[PDB]
Amino acid sequence: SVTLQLDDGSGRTYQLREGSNIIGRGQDAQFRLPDTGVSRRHLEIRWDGQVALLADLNSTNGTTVNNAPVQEWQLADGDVIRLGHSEIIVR
Amino acid sequence: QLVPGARIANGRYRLLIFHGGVPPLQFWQALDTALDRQVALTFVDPQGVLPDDVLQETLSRTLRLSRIDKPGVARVLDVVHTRAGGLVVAEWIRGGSLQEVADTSPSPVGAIRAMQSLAAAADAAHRAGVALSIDHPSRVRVSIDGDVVLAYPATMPDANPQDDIRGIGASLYALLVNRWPLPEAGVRSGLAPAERDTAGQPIEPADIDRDIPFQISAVAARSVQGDGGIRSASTLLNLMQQATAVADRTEVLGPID
Ligand SMILES: [Mn+2]
Repeated sequence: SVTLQLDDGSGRTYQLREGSNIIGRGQDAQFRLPDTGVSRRHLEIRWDGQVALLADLNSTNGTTVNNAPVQEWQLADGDVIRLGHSEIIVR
Repeated sequence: QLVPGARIANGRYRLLIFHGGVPPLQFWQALDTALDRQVALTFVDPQGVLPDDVLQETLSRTLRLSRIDKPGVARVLDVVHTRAGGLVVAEWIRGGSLQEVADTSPSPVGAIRAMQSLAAAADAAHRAGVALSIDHPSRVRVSIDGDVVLAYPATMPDANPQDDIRGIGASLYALLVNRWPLPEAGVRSGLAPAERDTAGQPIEPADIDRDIPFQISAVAARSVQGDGGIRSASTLLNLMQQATAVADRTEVLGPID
């Protein structure tokens, strides 16, 4: 089990569901961020009960994990995801 | 007795094209002969069937509106009494009628971005203590710079904020699916009446075209229904803004330029 924590003092979190979890600003994102720099469909995290695999969906501004730019990236507990001016912690 | 080619207000205006309206009002496109450009004309009660005090109140409230400076309402250039009851002269808005634009099937996001001008004008107007009277499709034009605009100002005594909210909501429904969802009064607009559900209500735009994002459909649907939660033009404006931001293009970030 894997939870993403939005680090904006809002305290919003989202637990990954098996399969595709879209993260973005758009209306059919599983976890939606009202950050103008975040793409409508910004990244996808595939989850199979063991491995959370992050993928940048060709976003306008990119995605970094732990301050390094990524395309595809297997997440770990404690990783910090940056998109737009937002930050998601993996816990 | 008002017909194209007619001269109005001592030869100041010549009527060109009739754009409808719900009686007793008539919306006209005319030529300003003295200034050699077009204006919008709203005739209040050309036939004189209203009590004088209703005519009076219409023109008074309409001047109230003229003291607002927002893109979503045309400039009122003049308010006069003529051989045809009251007359409201407004600047002409380059573009097309709400009807003409709806028929082009614009993009949902485009449509709701365009509507903010009207919603924000209603908000301002309501705060100044006056209604816009969005009571008919033909009241509204879309300018070539993309604002939905009250082209034919004329606010009668019975107009109110709540009906503006429905009107503005209906204008959006129109852009979304090319139908008018409120009951049609007076001169037909060219918008076919909306399809309706078993329950009576107009069918939600996302249920007619599932490419319409549900937040955008929602603004139209809730605005238009009677017992629907949306109670101020301010609220309406805000929902539109949010709907728009959810679907807008992404802001670009880069290093300092
Ligand atoms: Mn001349």
